Amino acid sequence: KRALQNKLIVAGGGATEMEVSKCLRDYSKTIAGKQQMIINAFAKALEVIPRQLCENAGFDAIEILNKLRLAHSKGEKWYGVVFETENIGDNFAKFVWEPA
Amino acid sequence: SLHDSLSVVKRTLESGNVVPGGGCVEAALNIYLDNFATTVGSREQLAIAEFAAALLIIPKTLAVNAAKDSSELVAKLRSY
Repeated sequence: KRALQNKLIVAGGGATEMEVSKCLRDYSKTIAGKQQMIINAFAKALEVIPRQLCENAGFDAIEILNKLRLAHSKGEKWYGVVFETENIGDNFAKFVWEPA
Repeated sequence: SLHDSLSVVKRTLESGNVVPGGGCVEAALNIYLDNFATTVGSREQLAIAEFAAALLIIPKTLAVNAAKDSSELVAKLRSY
């Protein structure tokens, strides 16, 4: 249904949350005062999604979250949790998407 | 007073190698070690991150004891 109703999509599987979290971690580098701690806390809280997606699936969430953080920093903004074989991959090319 | 002042300066000079205090070492290690953690990608990445964060207890405690708001004094250090 959503494939017909919403033409504007973003990669799922935590991929969207990863890009936002990264951009927040970089943004906070220029912020001083109480706001810096709260922005970073927001960037951390967003990871609850790829975290619980891994844990509920029986995956090693610590390994996958580490791979997502490091792999994402390479410029591939669609990395996310793969549920076919425990790994990370391009969830956009794999058609794992959610409406923007 | 001169005898006291000479003792204070001497103690500083006696140490052939000195490093700035006031939170400089802890704040600098906080940022540097946080970057180090990103080169691991296993388990020690978390231990390193928590180790680095632990060092901030010093500039935080110093700010509180000074009667200043640690959320600005420590945050400004992280920025600089």
